[PDB]
Amino acid sequence: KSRLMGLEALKSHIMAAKAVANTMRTSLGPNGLDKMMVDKDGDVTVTNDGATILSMMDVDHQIAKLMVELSKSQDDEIGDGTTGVVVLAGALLEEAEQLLDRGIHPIRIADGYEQAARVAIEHLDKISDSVLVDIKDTEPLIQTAKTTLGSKVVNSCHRQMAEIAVNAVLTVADMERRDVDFELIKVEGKVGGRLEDTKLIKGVIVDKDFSHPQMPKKVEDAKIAILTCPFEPPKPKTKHKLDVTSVEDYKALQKYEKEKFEEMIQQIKETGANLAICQWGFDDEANHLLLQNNLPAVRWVGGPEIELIAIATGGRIVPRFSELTAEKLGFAGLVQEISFGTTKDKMLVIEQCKNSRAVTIFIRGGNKMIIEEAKRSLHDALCVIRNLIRDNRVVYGGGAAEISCALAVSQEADKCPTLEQYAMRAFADALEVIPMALSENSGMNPIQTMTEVRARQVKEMNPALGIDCLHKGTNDMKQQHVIETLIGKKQQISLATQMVRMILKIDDIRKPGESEE
Amino acid sequence: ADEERAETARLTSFIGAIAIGDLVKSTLGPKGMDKILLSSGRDASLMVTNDGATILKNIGVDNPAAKVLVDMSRVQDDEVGDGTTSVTVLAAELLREAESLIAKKIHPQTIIAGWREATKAAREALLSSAVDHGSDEVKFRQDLMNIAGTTLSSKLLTHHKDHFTKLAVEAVLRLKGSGNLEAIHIIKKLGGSLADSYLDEGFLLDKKIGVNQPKRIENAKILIANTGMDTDKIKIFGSRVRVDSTAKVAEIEHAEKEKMKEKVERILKHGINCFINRQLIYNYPEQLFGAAGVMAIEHADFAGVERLALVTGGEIASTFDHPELVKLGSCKLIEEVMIGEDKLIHFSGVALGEACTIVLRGATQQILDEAERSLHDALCVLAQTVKDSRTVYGGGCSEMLMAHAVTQLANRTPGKEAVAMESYAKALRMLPTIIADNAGYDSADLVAQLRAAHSEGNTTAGLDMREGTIGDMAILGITESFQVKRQVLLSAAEAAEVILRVDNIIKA
Amino acid sequence: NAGYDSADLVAQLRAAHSEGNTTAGLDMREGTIGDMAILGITESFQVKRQVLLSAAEAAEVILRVDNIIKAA
Amino acid sequence: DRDKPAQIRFSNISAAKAVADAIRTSLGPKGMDKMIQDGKGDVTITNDGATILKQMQVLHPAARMLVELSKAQDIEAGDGTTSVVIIAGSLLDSCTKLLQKGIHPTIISESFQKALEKGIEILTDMSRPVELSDRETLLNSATTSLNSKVVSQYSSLLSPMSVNAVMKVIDPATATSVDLRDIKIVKKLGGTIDDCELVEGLVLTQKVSNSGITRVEKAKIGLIQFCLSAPKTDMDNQIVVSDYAQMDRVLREERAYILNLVKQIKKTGCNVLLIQKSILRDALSDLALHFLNKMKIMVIKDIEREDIEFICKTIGTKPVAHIDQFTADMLGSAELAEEVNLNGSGKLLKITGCASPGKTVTIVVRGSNKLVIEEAERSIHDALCVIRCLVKKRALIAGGGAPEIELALRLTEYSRTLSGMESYCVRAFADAMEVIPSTLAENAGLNPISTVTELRNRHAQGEKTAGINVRKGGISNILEELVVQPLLVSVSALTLATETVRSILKID
Repeated sequence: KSRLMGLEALKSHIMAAKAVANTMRTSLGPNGLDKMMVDKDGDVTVTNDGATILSMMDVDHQIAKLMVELSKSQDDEIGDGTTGVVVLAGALLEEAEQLLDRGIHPIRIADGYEQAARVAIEHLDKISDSVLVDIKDTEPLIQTAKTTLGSKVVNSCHRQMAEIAVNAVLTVADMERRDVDFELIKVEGKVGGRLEDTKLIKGVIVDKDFSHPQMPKKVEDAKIAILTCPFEPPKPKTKHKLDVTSVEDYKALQKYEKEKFEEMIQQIKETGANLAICQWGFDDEANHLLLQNNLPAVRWVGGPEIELIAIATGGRIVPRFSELTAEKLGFAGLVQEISFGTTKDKMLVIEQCKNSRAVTIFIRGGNKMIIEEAKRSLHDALCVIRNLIRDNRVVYGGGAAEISCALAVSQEADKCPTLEQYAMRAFADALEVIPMALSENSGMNPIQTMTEVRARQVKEMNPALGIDCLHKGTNDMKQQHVIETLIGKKQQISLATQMVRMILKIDDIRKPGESEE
Repeated sequence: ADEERAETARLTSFIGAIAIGDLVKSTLGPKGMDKILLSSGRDASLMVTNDGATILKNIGVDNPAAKVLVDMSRVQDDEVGDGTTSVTVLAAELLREAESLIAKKIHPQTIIAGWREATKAAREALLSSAVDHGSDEVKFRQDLMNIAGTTLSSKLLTHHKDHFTKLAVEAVLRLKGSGNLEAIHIIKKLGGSLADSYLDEGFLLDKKIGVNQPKRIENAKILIANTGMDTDKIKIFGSRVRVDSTAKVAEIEHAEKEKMKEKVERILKHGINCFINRQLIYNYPEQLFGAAGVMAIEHADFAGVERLALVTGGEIASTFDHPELVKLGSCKLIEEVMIGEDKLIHFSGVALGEACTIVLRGATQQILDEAERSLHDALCVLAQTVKDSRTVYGGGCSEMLMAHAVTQLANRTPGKEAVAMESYAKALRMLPTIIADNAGYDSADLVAQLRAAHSEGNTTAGLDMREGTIGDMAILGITESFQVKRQVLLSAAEAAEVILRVDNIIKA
Repeated sequence: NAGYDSADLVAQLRAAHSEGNTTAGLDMREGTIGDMAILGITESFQVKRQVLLSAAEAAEVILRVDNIIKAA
Repeated sequence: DRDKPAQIRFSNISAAKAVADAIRTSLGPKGMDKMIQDGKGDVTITNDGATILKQMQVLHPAARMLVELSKAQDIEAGDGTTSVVIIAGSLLDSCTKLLQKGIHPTIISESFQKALEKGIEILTDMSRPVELSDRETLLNSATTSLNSKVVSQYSSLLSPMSVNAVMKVIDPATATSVDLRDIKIVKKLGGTIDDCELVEGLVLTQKVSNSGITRVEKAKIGLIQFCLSAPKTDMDNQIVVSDYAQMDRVLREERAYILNLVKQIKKTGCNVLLIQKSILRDALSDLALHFLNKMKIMVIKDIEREDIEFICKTIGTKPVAHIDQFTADMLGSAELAEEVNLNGSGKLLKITGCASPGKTVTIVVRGSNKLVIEEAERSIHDALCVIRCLVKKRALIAGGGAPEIELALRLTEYSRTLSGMESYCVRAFADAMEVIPSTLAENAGLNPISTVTELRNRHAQGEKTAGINVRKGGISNILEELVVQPLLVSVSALTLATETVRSILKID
């Protein structure tokens, strides 16, 4: 194989770094123009989302490696911020060429990017120190879910989504805990609904319902019998499923399998519950018996969901039918089979007003692209919202923060006479590329457009108002309500600024060429 | 992954719908030209296609941008009807419009609202010359009739047009508040009739009577059966395998002939002379069922008695085991109607009721296929003509009016995007242009004059590009429900601005 | 020439003259759309009618010559 | 359609930047001097750009523009020569980027052209006034500004000659511009740097008078811009060639004229006759010229007409092409007119004092050889120019591009506050500055990058707590050892460059 060093590597790193910053820059923000992306499979994905673009790209290099990696630490915690962290890393790398071309060693600038990465996140700190409680922040949660639902263009009237993300974060992730819960938030949805068909389910919706509507739709508080046990074909994991191969076998199994389920569905109710959640469902034969034995219960519960309805409800674990006991049961504040407004989306909810250990946002949509349109949008909302419901620290987005940063950055950059005097100043120059590439997408000349904000910063020297991010012509950060959590913007940088510098410290690469990923 | 940057992406955005649009813009518009599908990737074939999808889907759509419209234009056709050829050309028009504005170095975003807002005010100007024709039922008749004949047009239909413009409106004038595809029962076969079709009293069914069965059934009370017998009747004992060797292989066929006989026990219990079921029986079975003396009709159609039960006032049900799980159907006759050489067992309980059977007799399926869609398309445009009885002047006259207004608008309306609105307005008059030379006529004057001419208020007077002449859109009958035209405006305007805003395409 | 957006300044001035404002025009000093008040940005009627002429003629005049025999 | 101009502009700015880059090594005294074999295949050895750029040059128009831009700084200041070449490509480094960055060429021009004035204005803040009225101070400061540079050799002697010649023709305390217009620089082969001296009247070419008195005081300064000769055939004597009596008699024609033409010269009368070179004549009759000086008029022949032009103005001897033009006004009035063959070797008519407008000075440049004469000239030319600049610019500024390292910070700082599309430009405008002293920090040897970066902060502190000190070639106060220059060479290089860079942006 081969070892490429210095300028070779220098042209190995920024090269693969430069192009993917470009696909996202015309994808950048709400005006970022979406990208249809098609697999070898005949697939089609219209993506302005970098992480989705990165999920769409298997493209090959340590950069393309780190890129698919870098955004998705921003996309879960903070959500929105996925796009800027990469494109700006390229812009930083875009600079380091000319800046090493000035004869400043890549590690001579390297600290200067991070050194001046301080002022930006430090300047972000200055923007809005506000932190609001759930019931107060819920408007800023949806006011940010104005923006953080905005980029996917599923936002207004989706204040449903915006509000269901308010409680979904609060329900499981506390405000004081500030340990991220996207794991105990259950992201859920189904095709055939509608974007405006939207709900936050507090407990667990199990997809299948009671074996009949001829038995009540409603199981009361708790009494959920947690069951791994066949009332339909078991398909056990220890042996293999086979069915009856003989004529006398359909005779006896029909007669045998009925009276046991008669006994067992009674034995469930003997052990007791108004709901038996079975990993292995009721058959249609066992359905009429759940009717005949006069018990409500769920037929099908997921193999994992038998843990879910156990944990997510806090319901005390009943492993199986043989472990059935009265004191151990799955729990509910109530149990319903809920039509969501489109009977196509129909679930049996085990709902938690007692303890929700998995809170379920249930989105709906005409199809899957539309619910995912909502969900990743709801995600980034739910993300920033959770960030904000932890600490409501916000910042006016669209770069007017960075336009205010870059000036203060490059100034405070010059203060250290060390060669990063200049190098940190060039760092600030990169802070201006995202609203730039946004102003491109906005239909505006970013050059003049930023200088409007520059002038506005010359006016303000912090973002309050700003330029367009959505394309309107009312140029505001505050009144347009272009606002991001103050956290993730700093996290964008922290993710954006070092990877460059980290790639700066690693130019020594054994490769025949870039494509090794 | 293959990264497609904007240079070819916008270009590929343009080529996809244009390269198919040119094919359908022949078919679409008035008729000076069509698509003759010359078919070989799959075969040796020669085909004549006015259908967009038959042009679209048969040919390779593999362009990711062509994927959009071939997917999106079909739905528009699958929704309101005749949207394949429409959403394709009209966005392909915009692709040309974008291309210049692209080549003019203009933000696609700047082009978005420029078209997208222009889409509205055109749909608004579309709503202007949209003229409600619901006045009387005779108006609503001839509205639907003009509209039914509107979608059927620019397509090859032999005897279809004049009969369904009766039927489609007949299906409308019975349901009153919608049209009936739930009622019209399309029955296709080889009758030797060219396109010739008719409203079928009751519903005919295709079987040869023979063996011992007398062919005609009189005073027939049908016993509705949702479950018949295939060959062996299915129940507890219904299956056996005795085969230990090659003799039994020939001897197992003989064992199941017994199972045909026990089927008689079930039907002889019900007692009704006429037993009509879903599942067919064969001629050697006909020996056992016909010698039983009761008349057991095989393959009696669900939608057929669904016709009856609606019109006869009775109940067609599901899950038939014993006679009363479905309310007994009442027909006047179970008869054999002989059409040419055909022998068709024909159930007549009612005539031309609010559920009709429609017998489509043709020697070719493709025409019967494209006849169904244009019928499937018209009734939808007729069912929305039940809702919106505005029939907006078609044949490009709508394009003109919208092109004139939006141009007038772009003049004042933006300070910049007057680029795209007129560009939008330009794409409007496009569809008119391609077909006038197809009559030999000069579109330029037309789109210049007759637009401004009828956008100065001749709006009824409009484009006959079959004759290449200026004629009245209402009197020529060239016009259609305000929805479908706006509906074919909705997707195509949306279809273009998607790949327009697409500046990169990943390819795995 | 002033390096400003024409489709902007034109379609603005279009909208301006679509509102019939000829007292507002492209003011090419700063290169915005602005008043024609006779700021100095206004021209004598002599020039345009003259300048509007020969090219609106010659271009057509050039369109008449089609067969062009060059004996060189 | 404007593609090619950008391409041309590229091709312009490229070969523009190109030729300006090669000097950025030879920039400065530590700038390395290039022995250059030329199209003549022969070595040529110089440091300053102008000579280098002229002595080997091909033709690129932008390059042709820069050798002028080079010459400009020369013909403008006679000073800061090497500097203007370095700033152009430095600016173009910003421009080409900004052009790539997309900043419209008209913008960048008026961007940097506006930003120009801001730079030299902060330079006026950097500017340190020295006394233009005090000859001593000028003798002190300019020589020190020359001691900021290479040559004190004859200068520290010839600055007493330079500052005086200037001071003598200095009317104002401001001392204004003072081109060398009133300073006549003439050499004399023999003599010394000490025999180099200022003289108060115009030394005339040799003294060419045949019978003309070696000295005539209170000299009417005659000028002969017309021939002394009767018509020619084969000599001043007009010779028709067959037999020798005709050419003997046509003498009576020829002889009388050249006598009378001379008699006419002494009619109005002249004490001195300015006579330019006889090849700056068609020819001059010795026959006349004999009897000319034989009527006892002292004369100088063989003098340059541009001397005469210098003499027509500075002593106000009005041009005489004709005997009507023999008049006491057109015949200049000299206080004293003599010849000195002595005080060194060579002969020259010394006008010492005269009737003169604008004072007047001649310096007769002498030495042990021509070289001692030559560098003496090169010792004054700087002094001659640096004074007339330093007096042209009321204040003084320290050199080494440190004011730019100051100013590059200063404008970029305000270029923020400026904002506008040009903020990016006006920063990059100022950013162009520090590259030049960087190149010197490279040309003297140092880190051009490390230092000048730090100096921008050094120049953020005391604005000079450090600078680029050429003998140190490093971070130093340039006021501790003065590296100092008149304001002009700073302004000059700047004001030229932008304009030269400006039109190119506007050049297609």
